[PDB]
Amino acid sequence: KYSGRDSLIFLVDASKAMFESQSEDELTPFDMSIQCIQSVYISKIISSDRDLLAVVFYGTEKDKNSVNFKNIYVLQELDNPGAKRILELDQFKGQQGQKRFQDMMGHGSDYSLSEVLWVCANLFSDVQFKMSHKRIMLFTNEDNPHGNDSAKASRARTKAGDLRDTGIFLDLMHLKKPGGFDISLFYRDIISVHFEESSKLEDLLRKVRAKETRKRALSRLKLKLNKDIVISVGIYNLVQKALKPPPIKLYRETNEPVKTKTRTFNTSTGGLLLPSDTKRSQIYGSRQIILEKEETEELKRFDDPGLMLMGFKPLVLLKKHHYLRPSLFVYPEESLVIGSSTLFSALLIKCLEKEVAALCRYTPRRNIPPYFVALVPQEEELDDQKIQVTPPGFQLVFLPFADDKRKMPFTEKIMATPEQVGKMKAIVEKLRFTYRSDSFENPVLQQHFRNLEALALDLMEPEQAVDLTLPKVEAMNKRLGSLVDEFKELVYPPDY
Amino acid sequence: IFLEKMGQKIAPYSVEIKNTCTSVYTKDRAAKCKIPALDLLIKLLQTFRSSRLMDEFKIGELFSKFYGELALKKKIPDTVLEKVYELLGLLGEVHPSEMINNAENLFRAFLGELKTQMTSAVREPKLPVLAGCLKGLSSLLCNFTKSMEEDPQTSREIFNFVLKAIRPQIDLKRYAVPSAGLRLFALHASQFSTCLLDNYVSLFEVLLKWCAHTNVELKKAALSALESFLKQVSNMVAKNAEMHKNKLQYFMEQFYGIIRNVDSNNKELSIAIRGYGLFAGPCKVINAKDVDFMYVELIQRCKQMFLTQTDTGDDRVYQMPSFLQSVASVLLYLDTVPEVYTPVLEHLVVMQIDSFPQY
Amino acid sequence: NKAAVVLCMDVGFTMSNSIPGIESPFEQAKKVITMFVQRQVFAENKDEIALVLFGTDGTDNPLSGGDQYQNITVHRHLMLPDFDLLEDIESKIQPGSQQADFLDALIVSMDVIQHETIGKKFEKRHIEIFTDLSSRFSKSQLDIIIHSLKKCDISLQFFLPFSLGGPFRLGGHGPSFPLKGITEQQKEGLEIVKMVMISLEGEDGLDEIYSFSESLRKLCVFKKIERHSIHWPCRLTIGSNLSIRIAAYKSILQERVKKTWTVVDAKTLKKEDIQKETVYCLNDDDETEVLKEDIIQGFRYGSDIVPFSKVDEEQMKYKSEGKCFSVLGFCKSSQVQRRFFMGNQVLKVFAARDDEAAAVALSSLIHALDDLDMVAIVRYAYDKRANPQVGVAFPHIKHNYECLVYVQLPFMEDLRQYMFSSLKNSKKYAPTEAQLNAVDALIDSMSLAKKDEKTDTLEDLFPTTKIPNPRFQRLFQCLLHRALHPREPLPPIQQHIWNMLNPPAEVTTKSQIPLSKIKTLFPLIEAKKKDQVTAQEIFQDNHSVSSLAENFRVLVKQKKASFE
DNA sequence: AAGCAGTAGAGCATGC
DNA sequence: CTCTACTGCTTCGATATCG
DNA sequence: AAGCAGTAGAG
DNA sequence: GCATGCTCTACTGCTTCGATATCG
Ligand SMILES: O=P(O)(O)O[C@H]1[C@H](OP(=O)(O)O)[C@H](OP(=O)(O)O)[C@H](OP(=O)(O)O)[C@@H](OP(=O)(O)O)[C@H]1OP(=O)(O)O
Repeated sequence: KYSGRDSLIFLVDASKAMFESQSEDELTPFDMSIQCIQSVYISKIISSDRDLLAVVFYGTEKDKNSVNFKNIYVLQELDNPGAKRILELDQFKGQQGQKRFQDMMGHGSDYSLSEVLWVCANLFSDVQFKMSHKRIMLFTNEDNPHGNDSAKASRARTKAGDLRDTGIFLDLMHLKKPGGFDISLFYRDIISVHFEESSKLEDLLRKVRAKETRKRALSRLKLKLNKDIVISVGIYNLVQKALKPPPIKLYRETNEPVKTKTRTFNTSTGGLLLPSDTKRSQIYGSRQIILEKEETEELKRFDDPGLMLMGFKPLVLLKKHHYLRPSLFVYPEESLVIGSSTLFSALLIKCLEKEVAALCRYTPRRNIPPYFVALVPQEEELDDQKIQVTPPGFQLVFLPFADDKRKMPFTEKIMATPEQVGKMKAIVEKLRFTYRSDSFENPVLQQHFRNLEALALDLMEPEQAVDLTLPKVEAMNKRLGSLVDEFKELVYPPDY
Repeated sequence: IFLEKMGQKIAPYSVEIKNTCTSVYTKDRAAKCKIPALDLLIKLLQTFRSSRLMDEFKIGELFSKFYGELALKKKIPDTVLEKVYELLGLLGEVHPSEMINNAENLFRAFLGELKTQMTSAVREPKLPVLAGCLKGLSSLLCNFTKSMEEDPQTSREIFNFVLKAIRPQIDLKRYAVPSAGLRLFALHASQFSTCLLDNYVSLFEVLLKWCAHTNVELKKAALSALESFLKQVSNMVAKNAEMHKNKLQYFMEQFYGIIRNVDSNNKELSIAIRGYGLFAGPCKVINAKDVDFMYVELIQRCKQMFLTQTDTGDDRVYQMPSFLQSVASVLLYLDTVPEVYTPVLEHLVVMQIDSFPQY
Repeated sequence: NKAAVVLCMDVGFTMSNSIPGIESPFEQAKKVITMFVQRQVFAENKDEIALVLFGTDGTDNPLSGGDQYQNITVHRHLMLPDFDLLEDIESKIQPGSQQADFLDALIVSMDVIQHETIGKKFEKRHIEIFTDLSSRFSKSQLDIIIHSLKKCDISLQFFLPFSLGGPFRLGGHGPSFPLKGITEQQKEGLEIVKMVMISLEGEDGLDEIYSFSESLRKLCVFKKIERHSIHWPCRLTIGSNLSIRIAAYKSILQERVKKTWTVVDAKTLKKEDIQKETVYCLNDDDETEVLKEDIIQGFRYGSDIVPFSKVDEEQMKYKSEGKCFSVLGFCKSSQVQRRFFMGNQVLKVFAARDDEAAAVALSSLIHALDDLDMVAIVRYAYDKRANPQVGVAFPHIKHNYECLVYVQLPFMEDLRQYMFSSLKNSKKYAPTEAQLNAVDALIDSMSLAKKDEKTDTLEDLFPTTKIPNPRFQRLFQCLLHRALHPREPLPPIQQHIWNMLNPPAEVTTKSQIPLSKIKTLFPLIEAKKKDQVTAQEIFQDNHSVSSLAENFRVLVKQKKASFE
């Protein structure tokens, strides 16, 4: 659905064989799984903090589940990520965290994979919210568990069928296992070629820390043709200028919110003043125009909300430098009117022939003055692994008014000699790269995320995000090898 | 529900219940908790209304506590604001002595919100807040009357909002705004009266259309508002009949038009008969000979309906109270009773006494 | 910085008599002049506006010697326009039954600049003339009017009722002139103003003669009156060493209302008696007031609010280290798609206004990017407090100017994935070939760009980037309407607002056939309700008892219908 | 100011 | 008297606030 | 915060 | 003029976004 959260259970095989790693200048698989789980917590605490996470330890002596089963320790329930839930997981880090872990958890115990999948199913059952995906990440290094037995093996395959009936899909994060990881002994039929470490733990250690919003529609309008031919659209947005979250005023001695209340009162008698006994004014030198709070919202209303089509236009008149507002994306909604998708698709694949674009008056909300907007059609681009990059529909391009443009002063046209143009073409060909779409990253926002992480987890000092929007002065210099001095000598006079 | 079950036996515990209600309103966040706190508070003030506990309820402090909320109304949602306006009016109904020097502020707040909710071409009206303001204004107009002789501006504004509230809208569900308008009209039609004479045809047609509705509660409220309308209009005509003859003629010809018709359906016939007997004072001052023809043909009608035409065994006896009240009203303005119809009248009222447990 | 306008208005005899099927031309002059002056009064400008009429039955000008310079009353002088002129344009302007000279209106307006502005220091000097070209002029000041204003640097703009080339609503980009909307004296005066303007300037005075309709939907009345936007100076640095000194000007920026709506109180009408406070309570039982120094700001981190003070906020934060317009690379065109443009503004980056070397360097860069079909990627920061950002600087070669146009580009955080269902690979949404033919007919019937009789020129009907914002042309008229008649409610919208916001009739009335075709071809069933109904539509609905065969004989004897 | 999931009770049909 | 500061003020981006 | 342009300290 | 469910409408909570007022 839409309000459905994403749930995830981290299942770590803290039994016996992740605590004596064979290199000692490398990192034990228990520490690898703990660093991975902690990076997912730090990523999801500001990426999508409405999701639910849990970590369960099996192969451990002491137990803390609800059924009081043998050798299953549930460290945390399914709940939203927090600072204390990362500080509790901090204790089992490094070569010392093993020793901190042994004295209060357990180790090397017998277990049953059926009962650990049972405890994970009970964790998913006890959730009162609605869940979109339910997943179990299995951190294990031994393939073929319960190798001495087959009743345990068949019961485990049965309880995995029980899990996959209800919609829970587990995946294994296999660890090293010197001697390969044979994925076919036990873990090809339980889950939805010898190996080394993985291809998922390493890019799961890459903390992304970028907020992700679900697909809401932002407007559900009716696209009218004259007064009669109305079809229903939704006006989505695909670029939106991520902001930092706003601060919350706290009480300094308690660190609790403080419930701001603003009131208007007159300084004559100090009496509480309602919204009915004020007006709105503007003073122009000596005249005072006095409207009301209702009448100031009447000045703006022109049309009804929706899109009024006003003909069609070739794209050659839609100038690229005519930009004032980030574009939106329209898409037919075939539930407020029937056949909306058919009329949209006919209009789409018929404006896709020529370079024509629908022109509209866009009224998003009620008492909002109209804007002229250009519905440029677009096809879809996809691949054979069904990754689509452009969805089909129109791109709603806002066009400026006469007073949104501004004029420039007079500037002389001082053209260049073709020697200068040809020696600047070499300069621009030397520095060429590929702009993907999402190679760059907001440094102010990233540093805010880093500072908040380091102040809530009270680590040692704020990590600095390595800047990326900055230019590389030495690399650009050595790329442009000994060229810019002769270019500025050839185009610039020998002075200054 | 426990305060409904046990009534004034809650009296040693009521002040702590009031402090708990006020605390839950000011500290809890959900509308689902602020609404029953105000429901319990309103029911508490209605229960321990006439008592000595109304000094222990600091009613004047409760007015400041809930009048500050209208100023910091920073989305108090809708159905909390309904209860807040109803509570503010009920503070003027019960214990009005600690509410004398802030009744005018409260009238200003009620009329400002009613104006914002009905006279706004910017947005859809919030019907909970409309029902709440009309409830609170109907409670404040007890003990703080705003009549058409003392100050006619406030009474004309209140009548205009009531007349907008009770107007029929085709394709209407949610009959809380028309019910609150009709109940304020049924209680206080006496207070706006000069506003009531000149809008008389429209008010009669609206109140007569609302009485044939499907809802029990809206129809009951409309019947009460209609009898209050007819009572006030006849009392206004009976003081000055040298310029209200046309109104008297319209009302009499309307009552006769309902009476002659066989589309009675017993509610319309009962209100025709009741108003027909109600307009007898004005007929006594306008003709002096007409209240004698009334009660002759009204007794002939009572006789033919349920006395000797033995048409019993049907839905015939369920308008006998209305006929009896009408004869009782016409008989007051009649000097020199004929004495030919007196045994018929006596037999009619003892037949009413006989047919008492059938109701 | 300032200017000065003097406004010649036609109050002639034939100026206000003809109302055949259109609006009266003198009142159209009133509409355009009220659109000109209400913007200048409501924008709080420092400009001089003098009203001068011609065709008037009085006269008072500096040199009215003889029959020349007659029938002309300068109504006010170079002075800041108050609301008096605003109300006098509709009240104390009456039409005239008097045909006066029109070329002499220019030469009487050519005195006020050298008389009233005798010691003040101006920058722009403009004469606006609303004429009719219908009176026998005086062709004696021919080279006088032409050498004089070129000697003392005066700008001029003319206005006919009809420019050079579906009922006349007021002009909705349709018929700018009717079947007979010109007299022979109009033709003679039109010819003399065309030749006097081309002989005045050369090739560019022809673009300053606008009809009333087309100027009512355009900003030509402020074209030679708007000021110059300020410069952003920096240095375009392509490497650590190369530095091109640049100036950037905001090309497109969405202009919004600058004057607020001050909250005054009712029944006193003063902003000063009322004062708001924003106290901070606590969430205890009786909410205790706390001061503004017991409050620290805090941020949400998961399921808890962590304290983050403001001095620590300024200490640990990003540091922009000043303004910059560096270059990160030059990718190419068509990697930067148009749908990823991000900011609120458009920058146009020129060189220095004074540097021949920086101009030839910037021109070589622009021409290199134009030749390679490549664009640039920059890191623009405004100053030390602005956030840094990336964007695209693409070439914009012209024949009149040349510059780099910079539009901001998204970050990774600013992108939404949002998969959508396919429409060309759908099954039950594939249109029929007849329905495809029908929408092809509708598209071809509703074009708005018609190639004239020329080679490849595509001048388009209904251009929606030249129309002014209707928001201000409603706000100014309602502010006028309550500064002049302060009791009546808000008026309806003006008709020319809808006329400039609608498409013309030659595309409206043509396409009635395919609209009526697809109305029957595509079945559309809507199943909703209750959309946009206000409280002013819900709760406004108005908009002797003894007499209560021979009776039939009465009915026959007095008055009745058909018998029997 | 609007989308979007979730619910509670208002208003009404129905009962032979 | 002929050259550099103070105020103005004008702007603009980021921030907070509200429907 | 940031900057250019009218009027006042400088021997 | 009563009793019992059933449908579905209208409201709330949460969350995003955009317009407006304000501050370094
Ligand atoms: O002749 P138009 O179709 O009305 O447009 C022209 C011109 O178009 P061309 O490039 O074909 O000559 C410019 O259009 P853009 O550069 O905006 O795309 C425009 O420039 P500005 O709007 O930036 O001012 C302006 O020409 P100019 O710059 O000389 O004013 C304008 O002519 P108008 O000013 O008469 O509208």
